[PDB]
Amino acid sequence: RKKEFIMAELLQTEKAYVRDLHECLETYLWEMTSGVEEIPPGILNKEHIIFGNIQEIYDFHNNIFLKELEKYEQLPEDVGHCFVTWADKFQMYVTYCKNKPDSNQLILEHAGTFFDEIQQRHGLANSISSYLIKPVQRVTKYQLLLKELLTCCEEGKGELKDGLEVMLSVPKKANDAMH
Amino acid sequence: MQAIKCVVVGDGAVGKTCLLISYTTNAFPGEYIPTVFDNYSANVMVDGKPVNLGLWDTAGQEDYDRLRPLSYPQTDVFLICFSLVSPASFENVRAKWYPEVRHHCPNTPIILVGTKLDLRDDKDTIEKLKEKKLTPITYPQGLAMAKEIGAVKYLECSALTQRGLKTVFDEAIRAVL
Ligand SMILES: Cc1cc(NC(=O)NCC[C@](O)(c2ccc(C)o2)C(F)(F)F)no1
Repeated sequence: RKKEFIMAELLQTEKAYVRDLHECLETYLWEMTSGVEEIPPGILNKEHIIFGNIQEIYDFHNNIFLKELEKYEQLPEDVGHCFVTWADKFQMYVTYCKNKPDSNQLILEHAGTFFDEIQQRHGLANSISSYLIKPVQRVTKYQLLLKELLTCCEEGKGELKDGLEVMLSVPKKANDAMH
Repeated sequence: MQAIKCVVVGDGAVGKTCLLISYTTNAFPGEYIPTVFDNYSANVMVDGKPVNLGLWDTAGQEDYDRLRPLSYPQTDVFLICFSLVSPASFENVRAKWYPEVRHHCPNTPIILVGTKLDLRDDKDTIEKLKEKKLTPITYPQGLAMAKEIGAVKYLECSALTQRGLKTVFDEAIRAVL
């Protein structure tokens, strides 16, 4: 019963994470790359500093990772292996995390209310800042879900151990990569 | 209409995720305690004047000293939380939470929040602490710690019973108005 609740939250929050990144790319990023609106000279051709590699993280979760998590829905005790299979992909969170300070300063010092304007216009509850913290949140949450599964799965649970290892290694490597 | 970024910090033992879920759903989640609370916002009227309250969880970042501050910039008010039945979580307010919050956000209001108020008078909780030569954290300990860190308020709540819970978030808002 508990292992099924955890796996359900894992898939449900993954869907919302993919929805949230998608929303971020097609509002905040699109308005900058579109050519529909006047871009403050402070941030022009700097979308790369603002959004870092979030496009590539979204492509991972949207093209691969969510499809593969879905496949483990009836196999929660094995889902650790999903994280092992796709370990290399999570290294992009290291890149993303390194760039977040530079992203935040650039938006502070140089964007004035460009993004605030898009938020009002599109009717979004979440600021660009809310969206850009989410990869940092997500990459430190997988380890919590895996730990919860370890409390309610048998010793057919080295197919969690090694997944948890990966998802402890990625945020630690991200954390250790900061200034 | 005034928007407010409120960030919730403190040890895993405080029940950050549970606190926020129980506040926003108006109920202790009881059946299953979800590990995920995504950034939230809702309109609340305080002292008449309505306000948009934004809530960020930090659960999962407890071991990543350089990732935690990524959430801190442009925060309007912090809840620094400890569990009233974890002396260690209470000491970590002093050792860990207040320093990094001051370092990154020197002029931001702090509310000191004691969670798990419902467990302070619980026989099994009291006993399990007594075996480690400890006791729950009492009210004047909160007050003394609040003063030391420059907390604007010290508040005690339970997610389980909802005692003091709505008040925590009312005061976070009032600390910014
Ligand atoms: C945040 C936060 C959490 C909190 N209070 C609690 O979690 N109290 C309950 C802990 C407990 O496990 C539990 C969960 C559900 C039920 C009935 O009991 C126990 F059995 F001990 F009562 N107050 O603030």
